[PDB]
Parts: sequence; structure tokens; C-alpha cells
Amino acid sequence: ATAGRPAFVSRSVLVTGGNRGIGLAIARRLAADGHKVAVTHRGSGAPDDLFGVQCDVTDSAAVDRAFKEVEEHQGPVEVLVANAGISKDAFLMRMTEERFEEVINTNLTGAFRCAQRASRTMQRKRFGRIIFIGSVSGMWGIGNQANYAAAKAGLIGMARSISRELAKAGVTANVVAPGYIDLDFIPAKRVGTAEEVAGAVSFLASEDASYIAGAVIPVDGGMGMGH
Amino acid sequence: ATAGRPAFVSRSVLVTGGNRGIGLAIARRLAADGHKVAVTHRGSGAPDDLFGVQCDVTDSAAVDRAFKEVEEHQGPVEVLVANAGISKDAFLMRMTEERFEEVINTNLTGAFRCAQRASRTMQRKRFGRIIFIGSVSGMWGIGNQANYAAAKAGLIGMARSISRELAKAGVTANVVAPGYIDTEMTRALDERIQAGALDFIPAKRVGTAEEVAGAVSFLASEDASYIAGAVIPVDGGMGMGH
Amino acid sequence: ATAGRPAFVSRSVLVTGGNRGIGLAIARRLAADGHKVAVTHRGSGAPDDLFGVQCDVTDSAAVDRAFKEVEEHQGPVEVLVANAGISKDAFLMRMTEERFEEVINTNLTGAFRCAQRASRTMQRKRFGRIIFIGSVSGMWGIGNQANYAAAKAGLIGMARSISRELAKAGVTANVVAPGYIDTALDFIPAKRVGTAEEVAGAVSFLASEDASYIAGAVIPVDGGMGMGH
Amino acid sequence: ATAGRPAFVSRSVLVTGGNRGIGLAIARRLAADGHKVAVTHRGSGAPDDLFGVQCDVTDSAAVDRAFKEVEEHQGPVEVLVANAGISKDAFLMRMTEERFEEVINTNLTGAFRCAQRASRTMQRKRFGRIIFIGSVSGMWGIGNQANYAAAKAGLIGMARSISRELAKAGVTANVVAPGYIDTEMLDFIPAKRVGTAEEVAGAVSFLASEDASYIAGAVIPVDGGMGMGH
Ligand SMILES: NC(=O)C1=CN([C@@H]2O[C@H](COP(=O)(O)OP(=O)(O)OC[C@H]3O[C@@H](n4cnc5c(N)ncnc54)[C@H](OP(=O)(O)O)[C@@H]3O)[C@@H](O)[C@H]2O)C=CC1
Repeated sequence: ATAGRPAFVSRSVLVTGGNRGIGLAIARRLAADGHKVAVTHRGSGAPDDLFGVQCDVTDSAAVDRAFKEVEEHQGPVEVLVANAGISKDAFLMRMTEERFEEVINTNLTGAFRCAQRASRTMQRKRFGRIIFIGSVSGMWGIGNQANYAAAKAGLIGMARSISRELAKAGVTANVVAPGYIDLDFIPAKRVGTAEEVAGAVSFLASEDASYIAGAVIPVDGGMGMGH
Repeated sequence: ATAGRPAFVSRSVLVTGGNRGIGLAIARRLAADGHKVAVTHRGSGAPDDLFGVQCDVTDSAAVDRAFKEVEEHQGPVEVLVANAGISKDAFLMRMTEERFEEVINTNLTGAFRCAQRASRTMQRKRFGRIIFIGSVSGMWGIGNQANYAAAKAGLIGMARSISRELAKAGVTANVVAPGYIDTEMTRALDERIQAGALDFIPAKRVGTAEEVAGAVSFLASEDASYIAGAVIPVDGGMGMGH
Repeated sequence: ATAGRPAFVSRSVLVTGGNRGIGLAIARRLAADGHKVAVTHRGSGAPDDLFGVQCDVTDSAAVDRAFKEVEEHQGPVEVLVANAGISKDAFLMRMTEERFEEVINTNLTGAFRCAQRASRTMQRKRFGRIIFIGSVSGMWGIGNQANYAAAKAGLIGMARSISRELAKAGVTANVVAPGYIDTALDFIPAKRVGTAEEVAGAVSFLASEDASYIAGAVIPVDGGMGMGH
Repeated sequence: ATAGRPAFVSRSVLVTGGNRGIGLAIARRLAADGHKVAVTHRGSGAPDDLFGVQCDVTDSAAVDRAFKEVEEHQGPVEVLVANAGISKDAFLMRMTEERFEEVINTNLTGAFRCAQRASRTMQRKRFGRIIFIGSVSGMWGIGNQANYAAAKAGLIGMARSISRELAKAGVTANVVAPGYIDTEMLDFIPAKRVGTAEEVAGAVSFLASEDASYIAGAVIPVDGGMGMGH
């Protein structure tokens, strides 16, 4: 047995919503780790020296075409980070059907579209990491977020069903659940950074996370502790 | 303080998906409890013993009309049981966008449409019980259910967000999460499939629709006022974990 | 199939720490439900006309004697409510071994002693309800409660291992996890404390014929305080 | 903002139960990461590659003496990995008070004794990692383990209470929960294999690293999916 950090394997990575914000920090961290990193965008293009593909995750045909472009460039996606997401907060009595479904379609169905398309090759190659970006809200229930909490909790159920089916083929699905990212409900008494989220994603994309499936990694300063 | 079961209060109940199967058992239990029970149906009609309103939970306009019809008949809804649901199982690689979205739209968004419409009068009257029928799959992840597990876990997030907002106004949202429940569909699986499922159940038996209804009865009762955002698993221990 | 509440079965009940507080409300509720209710006490006696047995749950021999007295009076215990508990809070760097072990020994090991003794007959009769009284602190982690949170979370693990072994024989173990009960509001969505009778209502449900298919569950009675993961 | 892995900081590490098996893999991984690593043992000694201190975690005075010996060797403990543990399984009806209390005293109270002793200087320096090694059994309930599951779930409650109190001072407590691991030796495991001690060590490495500062009260399952549930 090797005592230290396992030898690095450069994986084909796709980060959806990887062109700015937390997604860009995730993409830059995975590239710095040594992975081949592609990001989706909706017109802004890709930053730094990352491979960009245009993709709206509400569009299944765009998702299919984006994955094909990534595969031609750098090989089939081995690590999917589904970071694309939106918030449309509202108290329950004021939340409209449109506002609920928009958040579901991007955050939950959009993550499904990417995971489903990624599985086409992951299962065949007997390796895959599907890493959903969830939220403390999924299990803690932020009060103006019936739609967002539903979508982000839904990622847990999806990750666990995917893992129960496919972990025997080397394909796992896990959730990183950030809290507030750049205080009374946060034990740490501070917000987190995008780089702290990216550090958990880096772990789940690494050779140190093969035996982790269906897990929620909370990056929230303890905010979401409970049951 | 009274020692025994609190005095019963007859609530206006609506059970979506209450016209057949497990939802019908839920509705019949709540009626036997003493509540005024209405059920939805999609055109096949109300059960002989229960007031029915035609309502497709994918149609926000139909949800609004149905709540108005219930209100006229028995007062505004105080206890909503969201049982309307469908399954479209598939291996992940085979699951189409349509199979995913149809399950989400009925099971998750349809439950939202009903909870949102119910909340109007619940907050104003400072009482409401929103009871989502989830599944062991939400937190345990039954294979071939990327859609169903996503929908049924989403009910937990929604229930907790609703509870954090509205519990102070006496409005709670909770989830009953059944495991394998004896139905016509389960008795039609091959015996190997039925036997294989028992291996994952510590109780080594399937549950009944009346056991699901017993948990719903509790959450609709005067014994559940201080329970909010909870998952009540009715699954013989199948879903134990984290 | 029966449409309404299942036919009632009058069970032999033992509530540990049943002479006051939450335990007394649990015992009185289960008696009103129609059960045959015994309580443990440490000298104060049982309330009402309930059957009392003297028992300190840190003493395995006393637990054995107490169950034998209940068995002789009303039949072997079918429903055990392990309510006896104590708290001894401290900041971590101030918490002593003594203060940690005292809380463990009563709240966790004491619950084990009662569950283990109850299992003598439950498995043979193919029925048992072991109901632990936990706390929101078990999974939420109230500060200054390294001992109490450890003990109350330990009840979850024990209930689940007991349930995985014995549910096939009709014996289940579950946890009722109260939040703040009148005998802080900033962390409670309901913006109120709970009552002992609300805890007892959850115990009544878990002792009833409506809860046979519930095993290893945590029923939170906390106004939403403990919501999380 | 730094794009890549944060600059490594060498921490003073103590791994209880680090002299053999899974704990030894944890200690060897943390040393390979660049940390200064000490392990406990109950008299058989540490392997020659690591500094060892004799310490029975059922003995509060021995825990105190062990921490002082580590302090004099490599500075006060900054990262505590509590791996010392035993199992004494039995059917519930057969399990004795002694068998229950022995597992609690080592696995739960012993972890407390070490976390309590570490806390003073961690709080003073405004940095601490307390990493309990739990088990899938804590939340999944392996049968015949009323004692082991109780102890390993108790670590979760303890980690959360410690985190709620001390996370604001830079001190966090988390749990790594292994499933079936090769060094300690299937339909319930989605991965359809046992894990390795080095896979557990990888999760501990993460929780000891500069990538885990904002994680407190978490359970990191290393179990092939075995424990998924609620
Ligand atoms: N807010 C709250 O009150 C909450 C309480 N709980 C739990 O509810 C349960 C009861 O709470 P509560 O009524 O408030 O506590 P109380 O102090 O009011 O009563 C505790 C009971 O336990 C008994 N007891 C304590 N130690 C022992 C022992 N070694 N052997 C036998 N009996 C013992 C006491 O008997 P005696 O009269 O002889 O002392 C008393 O009957 C406890 O488990 C507590 O942890 C959980 C969540 C919240």
C-alpha cells in the first residue's frame, strides 16, 4: 500500500456555470490540480486558458452538443461539476409557478440533464465523478426558498439513486453543499470563500474519494447541522 | 393540562391523489378520524364515501378551482395531504428529459402548487398542516429513480423552507416517507423482485396503505403541533442511514 | 382492510423517570390511552394510581429487579419508554471526566440497561416497542453539551442497531427527540417552547398500533429547531 | 485569491489508535502530507517510522501525560485524530453491561478525553482540528452493535456540540465514518467492494488540510455508499 497521496490522474472535467463566481473558482482549482478543464458559458466565453463550450442547461440538445464538443477536445467527461444555478427567492404566498419552475429547471433538471449525458460514457469507461453543487438550504430550509431548497435537496436524492445504480461500475454521485459564500446561524461566525467550496470539489474529484458515494459534504461553517 | 389525547378538532382536509390506492386509504383514515375529507380525481369521479373535486396537480388553474370547490363544501383547507404522484423509473443512461420532467412536475411541482394555494388561508387563520407523501427513495436512493428520488427528496427541502417561514404562524410542513407498501403494482412484480426487496427491509415484510395512513393521521392530529420539517419514515427500517 | 384507527391493544408499559416532568406526562398519556402503565422512581413514588417500582438506571441489578416487579404486576414490558435523564453542561475545556461519564451513564448506558432487560421477553413474544427520549441536541449540537449531545446521539445509533437486529421479530426501537420543553426562541421556527403533553403525544403514537412499520426513526418534537443534516 | 491548493501548513498531529491498522494508515498518510505525526499505543510501541507515546484512552491521567509528551516532541497538538476503538459485538439479549460500557468507555468517552485535553491550546492558538473516526454503524445500525453503534453515533453529537461552541475560535470537530475496510476485516454496499485503509486516510488528510477550514460538524462517509439514508 502507498502511504501518501495517490498518484494524480488528469481527468476530463466539465464545470457547468464555470465562467464566473464559485464555478470559476472550482474550474481554476481543478485546472491547477492538473485536470483538463472545460466550462460552460452562455456567451461570455471561458476565462483564463480553459476550454469553453456554450450551453444552457435548460436545453437538452445544447447539453448533448456541449458534451460532444468537450469529448472531441479532451476526451469524455470523467468529472462533472454541476454548478450552474439560479436563485428566485420569495415567501411561499408570493412564489409563482414560473418562479418555482425556473429554479427547478435550471438547478435540478439542468443538473440531471448533465449527469444523464455524462453517464453515456462514464458507465462504459467504468469511471465517473458526478459532483452536484447543492446548498445548506436543501436540508436546513432557508425560509424564502421553497423552490431553491426543493431543487437543492432534490440533488441529494438524485445523487443517491445514481450512486446506488452505478457505484458498482465506478461511477459515483456526491453533493457539495455550501452555506453562505462570499452570521448568527453560522457557528464559524463568518462566510465562506469560493476557494473553500473549490477545495471540497477538488477532494471529491481526486484519487482520495473513490469510496465516497451519495454523500453531502457541507461547506457551511457548521450552519446546517441537524437532522 | 389534560393528561389524555387532546380534544379532537374536525379539520377541512384535502388529499390529492386521494381517489385510489394509498391516497384513498389516507383519506378514509382521516374521515374515520372525524375530519371533513375531500379528495382530488382526474375525471374518473369521487369515491362513493368521499367528496371529490376534479384536479390535475400539474395545472395551477385547476388547483385554484379545486381549493375553491373544497372551501365552498367544507371550509378552507386546514390539512393538505399531497399524495398525487407518478413513477417513470429507468436506468440513468436511458432516462429521457421527458421521463424526468414528468415525474418532477407531478410529484414535486404539483405538491408545491397545492401547498402554495393552501397557505393563503392557513397563514391568515394561524393554522395549517401541509403533509407531503415522500418516499424512502428520497434519502436512501432506490436505483433507477433519478427522477423519483429527486422529486421525493425535494419535498424535504420544500417542507423545511415552508416550516422555517410559517411555523411561527402555526403552519407546519412535514413529510411521510413510505418504503415498500403492498399494492396491486407490487403484487404484480415477479416473486424474485418482491423477495429481493425484502432483503433491504429490517422488518422483513412490506408495509400497508393503512400504516402510511396512520402516520398521516398522527401528523394531522392535535398531537403534532410542535413537529415541523420532519421526515416520518414508514418503511420497516429500510431507510436508516445518513 | 380496516379504514380507521387500528384495534387497540392494552400494552404493559414501563416509563423510566415517570414520576415528574416529561416522564409523568408520558405515563399519564399512555394510561389515558388504555395501557397498563408502570413508572420507575427513586423514592418519591408513582403518581395517580399508576404502578411504581424503585429503580436507579445506573444500577443494572436494580433495573433487573424493577422489570421483575412490573412483570409480576402487569405482565412483561411490551412498551419501554426510556425517559430517565440528566444534564450537566460545561464548556469543553471545563468539562471533567466525571461530568461527561455521569451524563453518559444515566442517559445512554441507563437506556441500554433498560432496553437490554426488556429484550428478554420482547423477542420471545415477537412484539416490543423500545422508545428512547433523545434531544434535538443529539444531531443539532447545543453548545456546552459534549456529554449530553453524545449521549442523546448515541441513542440513535443504539436504536438503529437494535432495530436492524430485531425488527424481523416485531421489536422496534425509535427515538423521540424533544427540543425546548416547558418544565432559545431565536433558534426555534415555531417561536415557542413545546409542552410535555406534546412529547407524550409522540410517544403515544410510537406505542400505538399505527407505528408497527416505524423502526430506527427520530421523531423531532422541537418546533423545527433541529432541521438540518 | 489563490487559484490552486492552498499552501501547505505542517501541523502537530496525534493519532490515537495510530499504531496499527487503519490508524497507522491515517498516521502514515498525514506524515507523508508533511505533518509532524505522533501516535498512541498501549505498550506494544509504535512502528519504527513514527514517534509513539504510550496512552490508554480510558485513563484521563494517561491522556494528559501523552499530550505533554507530544508537546515536548513536536509542539502542542493542532490536529487530533481519535481512532482508538474496540468492538465487542453481541445480540442485544446477550450483551452485558460490561461489554456495553467497555466499548463506550474506549470509543466515546476515550474520544472525549482526548478532545477535551486538546481543546485548551487549540482555543488559545485559534486553530484546531478534532477528527473523530466513527463508523457507518453509527447512523446505519449494523446489527449486534448496540454498544458500537451507540458510541460511534455519540461521536457525531459530540462533534456537533464542540463545533457549535468553538468553530468561532477556529476549532472544528468532524467525523469520518468508514464502512467495511480491508485492514479491519456486500449487497448493502453500492460500490460492491470493501474500502481500503488508505481511502479512509485520504478523507482524514482532507479534513486536516487547508481545504477544510469551513467544515464543522460534518460526517464524511467512506463506505462505498453503504450508509445512505436518514
Ligand atoms: N426541555 C426539556 O426538558 C427536554 C428534555 N429532554 C429529555 O426528556 C427526559 C425527561 O426530561 P425532564 O422531565 O425535562 O428532566 P427532569 O429533570 O424534569 O426529570 C428527569 C427524570 O429522570 C429521572 N432520573 C434521573 N436520573 C435517574 C437515574 N439515574 N435513575 C432513574 N431515574 C433517573 C428523575 O427522577 P428523580 O425524580 O428521582 O430525579 C426524573 O424523573 C430526559 O431524558 C431529558 O434529557 C430532551 C429534550 C428536552
